[PDB]
Amino acid sequence: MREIVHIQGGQCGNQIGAKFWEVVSDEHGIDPTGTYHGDSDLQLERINVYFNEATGGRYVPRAILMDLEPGTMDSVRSGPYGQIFRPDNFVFGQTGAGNNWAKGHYTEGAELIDSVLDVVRKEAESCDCLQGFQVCHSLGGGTGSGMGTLLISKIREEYPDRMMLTFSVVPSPKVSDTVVEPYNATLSVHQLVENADECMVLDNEALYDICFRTLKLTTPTFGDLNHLISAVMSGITCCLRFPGQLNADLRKLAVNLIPFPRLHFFMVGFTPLTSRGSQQYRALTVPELTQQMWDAKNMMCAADPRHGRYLTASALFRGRMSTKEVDEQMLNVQNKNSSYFVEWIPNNVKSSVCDIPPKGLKMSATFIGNSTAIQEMFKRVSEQFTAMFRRKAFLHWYTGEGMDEMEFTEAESNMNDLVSEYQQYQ
Amino acid sequence: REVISIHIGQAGIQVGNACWELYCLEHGIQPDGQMPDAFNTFFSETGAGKHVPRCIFLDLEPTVVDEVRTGTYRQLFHPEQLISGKEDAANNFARGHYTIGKEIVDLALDRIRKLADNCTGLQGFLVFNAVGGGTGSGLGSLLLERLSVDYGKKSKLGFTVYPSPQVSTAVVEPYNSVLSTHSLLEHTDVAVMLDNEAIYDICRRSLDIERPTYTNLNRLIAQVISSLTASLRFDGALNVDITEFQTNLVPYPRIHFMLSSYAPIISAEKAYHEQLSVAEITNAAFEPASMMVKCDPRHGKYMACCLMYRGDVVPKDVNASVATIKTKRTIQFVDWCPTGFKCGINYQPPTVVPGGDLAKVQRAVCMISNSTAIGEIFSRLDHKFDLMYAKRAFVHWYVGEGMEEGEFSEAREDLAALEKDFEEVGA
Amino acid sequence: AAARERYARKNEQNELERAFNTIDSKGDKKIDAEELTELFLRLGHKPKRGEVEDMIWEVDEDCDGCISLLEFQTLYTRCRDDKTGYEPRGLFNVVEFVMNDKNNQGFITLEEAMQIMYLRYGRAELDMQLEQVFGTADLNSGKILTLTEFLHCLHTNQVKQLLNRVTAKT
Amino acid sequence: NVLNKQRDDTTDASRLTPGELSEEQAYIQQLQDEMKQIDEELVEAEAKNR
Ligand SMILES: Nc1nc2c(ncn2[C@@H]2O[C@H](COP(=O)(O)OP(=O)(O)OP(=O)(O)O)[C@@H](O)[C@H]2O)c(=O)[nH]1
Ligand SMILES: Nc1nc2c(ncn2[C@@H]2O[C@H](COP(=O)(O)OP(=O)(O)O)[C@@H](O)[C@H]2O)c(=O)[nH]1
Repeated sequence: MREIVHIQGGQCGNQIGAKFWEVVSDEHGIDPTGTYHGDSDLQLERINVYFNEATGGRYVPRAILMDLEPGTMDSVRSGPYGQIFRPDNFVFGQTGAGNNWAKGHYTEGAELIDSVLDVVRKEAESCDCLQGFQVCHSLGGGTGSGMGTLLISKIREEYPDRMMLTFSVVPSPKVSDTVVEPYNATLSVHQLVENADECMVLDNEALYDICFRTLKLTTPTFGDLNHLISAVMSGITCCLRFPGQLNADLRKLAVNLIPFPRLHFFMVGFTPLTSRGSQQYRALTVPELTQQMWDAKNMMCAADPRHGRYLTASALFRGRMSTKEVDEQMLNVQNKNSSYFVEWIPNNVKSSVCDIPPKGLKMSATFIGNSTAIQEMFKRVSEQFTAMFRRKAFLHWYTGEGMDEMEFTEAESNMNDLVSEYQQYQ
Repeated sequence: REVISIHIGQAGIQVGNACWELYCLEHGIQPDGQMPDAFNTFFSETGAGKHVPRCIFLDLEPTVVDEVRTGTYRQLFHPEQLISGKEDAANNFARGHYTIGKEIVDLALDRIRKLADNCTGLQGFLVFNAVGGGTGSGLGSLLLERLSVDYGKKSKLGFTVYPSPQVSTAVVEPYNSVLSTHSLLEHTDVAVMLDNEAIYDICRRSLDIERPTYTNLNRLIAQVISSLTASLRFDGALNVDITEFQTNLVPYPRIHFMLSSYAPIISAEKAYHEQLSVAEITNAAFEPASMMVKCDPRHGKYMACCLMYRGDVVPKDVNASVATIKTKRTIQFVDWCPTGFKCGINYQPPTVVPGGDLAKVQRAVCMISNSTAIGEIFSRLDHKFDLMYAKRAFVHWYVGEGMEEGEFSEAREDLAALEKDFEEVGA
Repeated sequence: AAARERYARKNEQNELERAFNTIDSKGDKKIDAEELTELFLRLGHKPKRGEVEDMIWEVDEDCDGCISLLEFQTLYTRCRDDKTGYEPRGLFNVVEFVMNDKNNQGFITLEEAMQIMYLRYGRAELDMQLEQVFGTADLNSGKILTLTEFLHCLHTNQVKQLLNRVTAKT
Repeated sequence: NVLNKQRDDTTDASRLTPGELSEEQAYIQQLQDEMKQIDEELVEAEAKNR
């Protein structure tokens, strides 16, 4: 029916998506060789959203891997569920950006994104009625930020009346891998404010604290973080793949959650998330799900909403549940903590239910809250960017490649008006 | 992706003898050149099962080259690669740059061209030289001049040996270092300093070797290079390339001088009684008791740092460890840079070579940082170079070769100008 | 604003009848696509490959093929009161030009009379349809009126409200 | 002998110097003109559809 193509950029995007296709294929019962082995008819009836039957029970994922280094692509086909992707979908450069956003947006982008667009165009016309596009990338890298950024801009010029998601991890001062993170973040977000339909703000700090306290893991490699992110992404699209009492497509959530067109950066959470010592001691009820859902520490972004107010919030529930519990729980969590919600919008929480849980659990949830606390992140990177730019450090790879001085001044100005308009609407 | 490594001078090709030794012992190749795909960055395959390194040894004196022609690796190196002159520059920068250099560097160039042509995705070059001599200084700078005009956009990793402050073997080396830096400044993209007294102190204290020769020095240098190319050779949880250091570590096109260090340099006995984890090696990479250049970053301020991690290392603790470093106050970063780190983790541990004095360690860290303590060393060189230049000692040899008094004064004021440049960025 | 329009119609009706006969070249009541090219040649403008077919297509809506004087008044009135109709105006312009012509090369200051009748508008709005200035006159022809009117209608048509909307500030 | 060797190298160096490709730059220029023509052609057609 409605179809979503998948686009993974850079190293972070590629590895996030690899675990994503593994988890999804397990939900629909496709083995790593790409054949159907499920039992229920509910699994076979909605695999056209993410796959195409090739020949004789061969279901291939509708995904496009794109980056600038061969190591990532080889690491995809090596691991399991690596043999399911069509090899033509490996659009692929060779030289590399080197964490230089200009090289990802002006130097190397000019020779790859045309090739990327051919594969993307083929995957859009391969399906009938597009629901939207799904892009997983970072904001601190070069080949994920710049390459994915220019791709997003060109795509919105081609298919403008279609939805678009960008799952993006953002950098933070405590988890600081690259040195030019602020230059990449502020310019990348400057493009996201005018191109993306809605963006989902992620960051690595929150992922580390989820695996520290909630999951109580000892050695949380990147496989577990990608495992966490994949559960959230599968949750946002369960409504398209399984029937339920209250369905909510991507368009339904965006039109309902975004009160003003430029304010489309979200904070995400997921429930339930429990450690192996406490997976036995818990119950599975809607209120138990709700408090662990709205918890401050359980946000999958390191921006505490309790420093500000909620504008809108959304809940996507999965499993056999009673809709009265759904509605009364949203009403109670809004009445006790009444100051944390915006005032000139009553009933700031939209909720929906789907009748198919993730495999291995009786009942789960997914939270999408559009709060006003996100301006902290924009200031936290803006001051670092201004601190660097007022002495032109690290600028010659930017100005020597094609940027001028006015682009950084444009970035600050757009940065400053967005944090100012967040401040007004709060 | 490929990178070729060129070696100039007595110290240069001796360093190569340890590097290619380490390489074949890591990729399981016998010294004759046959296995009993990741080797593609350094070795090209004949197609008959023989692997040949991407390297050219060249110098002006045939002594150090011809023991290599008859060691164990007689059959590993292609004969044309091992270039050799007929007579030495003899610790005379001008003699290596104008008299004898002008005949030998053109042969090296039309050789290095077909090494690059055999390559496909050339990442860059990386050069090895000691500035105290005449070959590594003179034709080294001449070779870098002609390399910049040929390629330009390709990285040129200069792993240079600067003369030690107090421990020195030659007497005209202050002249050679100043004139060489004058061109190493505007040609090398990323130039790493490797002193000799610092490596001497590491082998004395850490390796507890009280009688070290040049063999152990070259051994640990190869270890740092191996730790730096593992990200290019092998896959890790978080990798970087050689084009990453060009952007992430040098804020201005003339400030490219990095302090290197490595950890843990530990003997065979401490490892048995001691514990290895990520936090303590993240600490040990920063203390000045493990640096490779006699300077103190405690006197300077950091611009940006880089961290190679090898072995069984997860990414959660490298972040936690670098966080603990920033919250400490013994070392401080420049005001303009809020974030000053570039981290990287790779899966393969460092292999060991039999006969070396490096233990088999479970994990290791290779740190490459940039600071302003490097400004103190350059100033320290200027005092004793200017000390003798005014009275015109030893000038008659260089000017007799065909130079004049002009290039001393103009090279002197250029590096003097660099002193002022370092002081103004630190403020 | 009605008085300007009613008075204008009272006088232009007689001009219109002769304008019609003059456009016809066969001495009949029907205006063929053939005649339109002849008229443009008189104006001194050239049609494109398919312009005439569109011109004949859009105007006629009670029968198919050639046009008739009855269709012509229907067109005239609908287009004249069309203002917020977003309706076609391909063949209205050529006839209004011919009627507003009495010099047999075009008209100069009479654009303002055309403009005021449509709306009082503004001197700046006049600087939109063409570049005429109050003191200076110009030479004009068929070429420079039809093209500018056609382009203006395309320019207004494009603008619509998607994310171009602007709400009062908080 | 050495003068002749040097002279040949200069002649080789002069041959190698990149030279402007007239037969190809004009192609690029003509391609951009047709591209821009189609953009304006496209906007009129979109107007017609509305
Ligand atoms: N670190 C290190 N330095 C060395 C080694 N061998 C020589 N050197 C240094 O090289 C410097 C002199 O240059 P050499 O490489 O020996 O000689 P050269 O550079 O070829 O110059 P010429 O003697 O004129 O040929 C000395 O100051 C030493 O410090 C070595 O094995 N390890
Ligand atoms: N969740 C997750 N994040 C990653 C992974 N690898 C890298 N990152 C993040 O990516 C950022 C660096 O971006 P990078 O991987 O260089 O992006 P790219 O070069 O554009 O592909 C860091 O802040 C990391 O937190 C991974 O396997 N999982």
